[PDB]
Amino acid sequence: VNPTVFFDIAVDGEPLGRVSFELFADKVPKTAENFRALSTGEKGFGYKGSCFHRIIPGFMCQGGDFTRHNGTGGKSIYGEKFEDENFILKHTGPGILSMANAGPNTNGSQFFICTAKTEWLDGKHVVFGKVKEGMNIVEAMERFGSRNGKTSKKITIADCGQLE
Amino acid sequence: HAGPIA
Repeated sequence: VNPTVFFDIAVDGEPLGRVSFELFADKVPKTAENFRALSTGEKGFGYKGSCFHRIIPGFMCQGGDFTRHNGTGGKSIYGEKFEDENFILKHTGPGILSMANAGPNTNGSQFFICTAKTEWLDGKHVVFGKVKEGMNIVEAMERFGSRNGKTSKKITIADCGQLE
Repeated sequence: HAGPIA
């Protein structure tokens, strides 16, 4: 019953690989249910074509903002933003898919995939999914990041959907 | 902007 979504990542047009995730809708519903419905394209907007604007080697990969493509907005399925579901799940290690909010109770479409144990985020960022396959794809696309987040190259979600 | 810090 736990959704599984995927991302087909490209580096400057050239297809690179696939990254799937397991959405924990069992524990974090409104958040998980949110990510699934945007990974598919179930409303017209979603993550297809959007990119990872903020990648920081050894930390995480930020994406989910299809509107502004910088970090400003990005709408969810419930109009614009939504409250923090909970903090039951903690950023235990790399692969951990979490929401990239801007001050409590402001979750939209921005998420980040962890590339290391990031405990300091526990309690501030709503964890809701985890890379199932492709953590080596997220590693490659990580190399194309920097320190302030600037991408050394254009990383994109060339295609996305639900396989389960 | 949105996003977690290190």
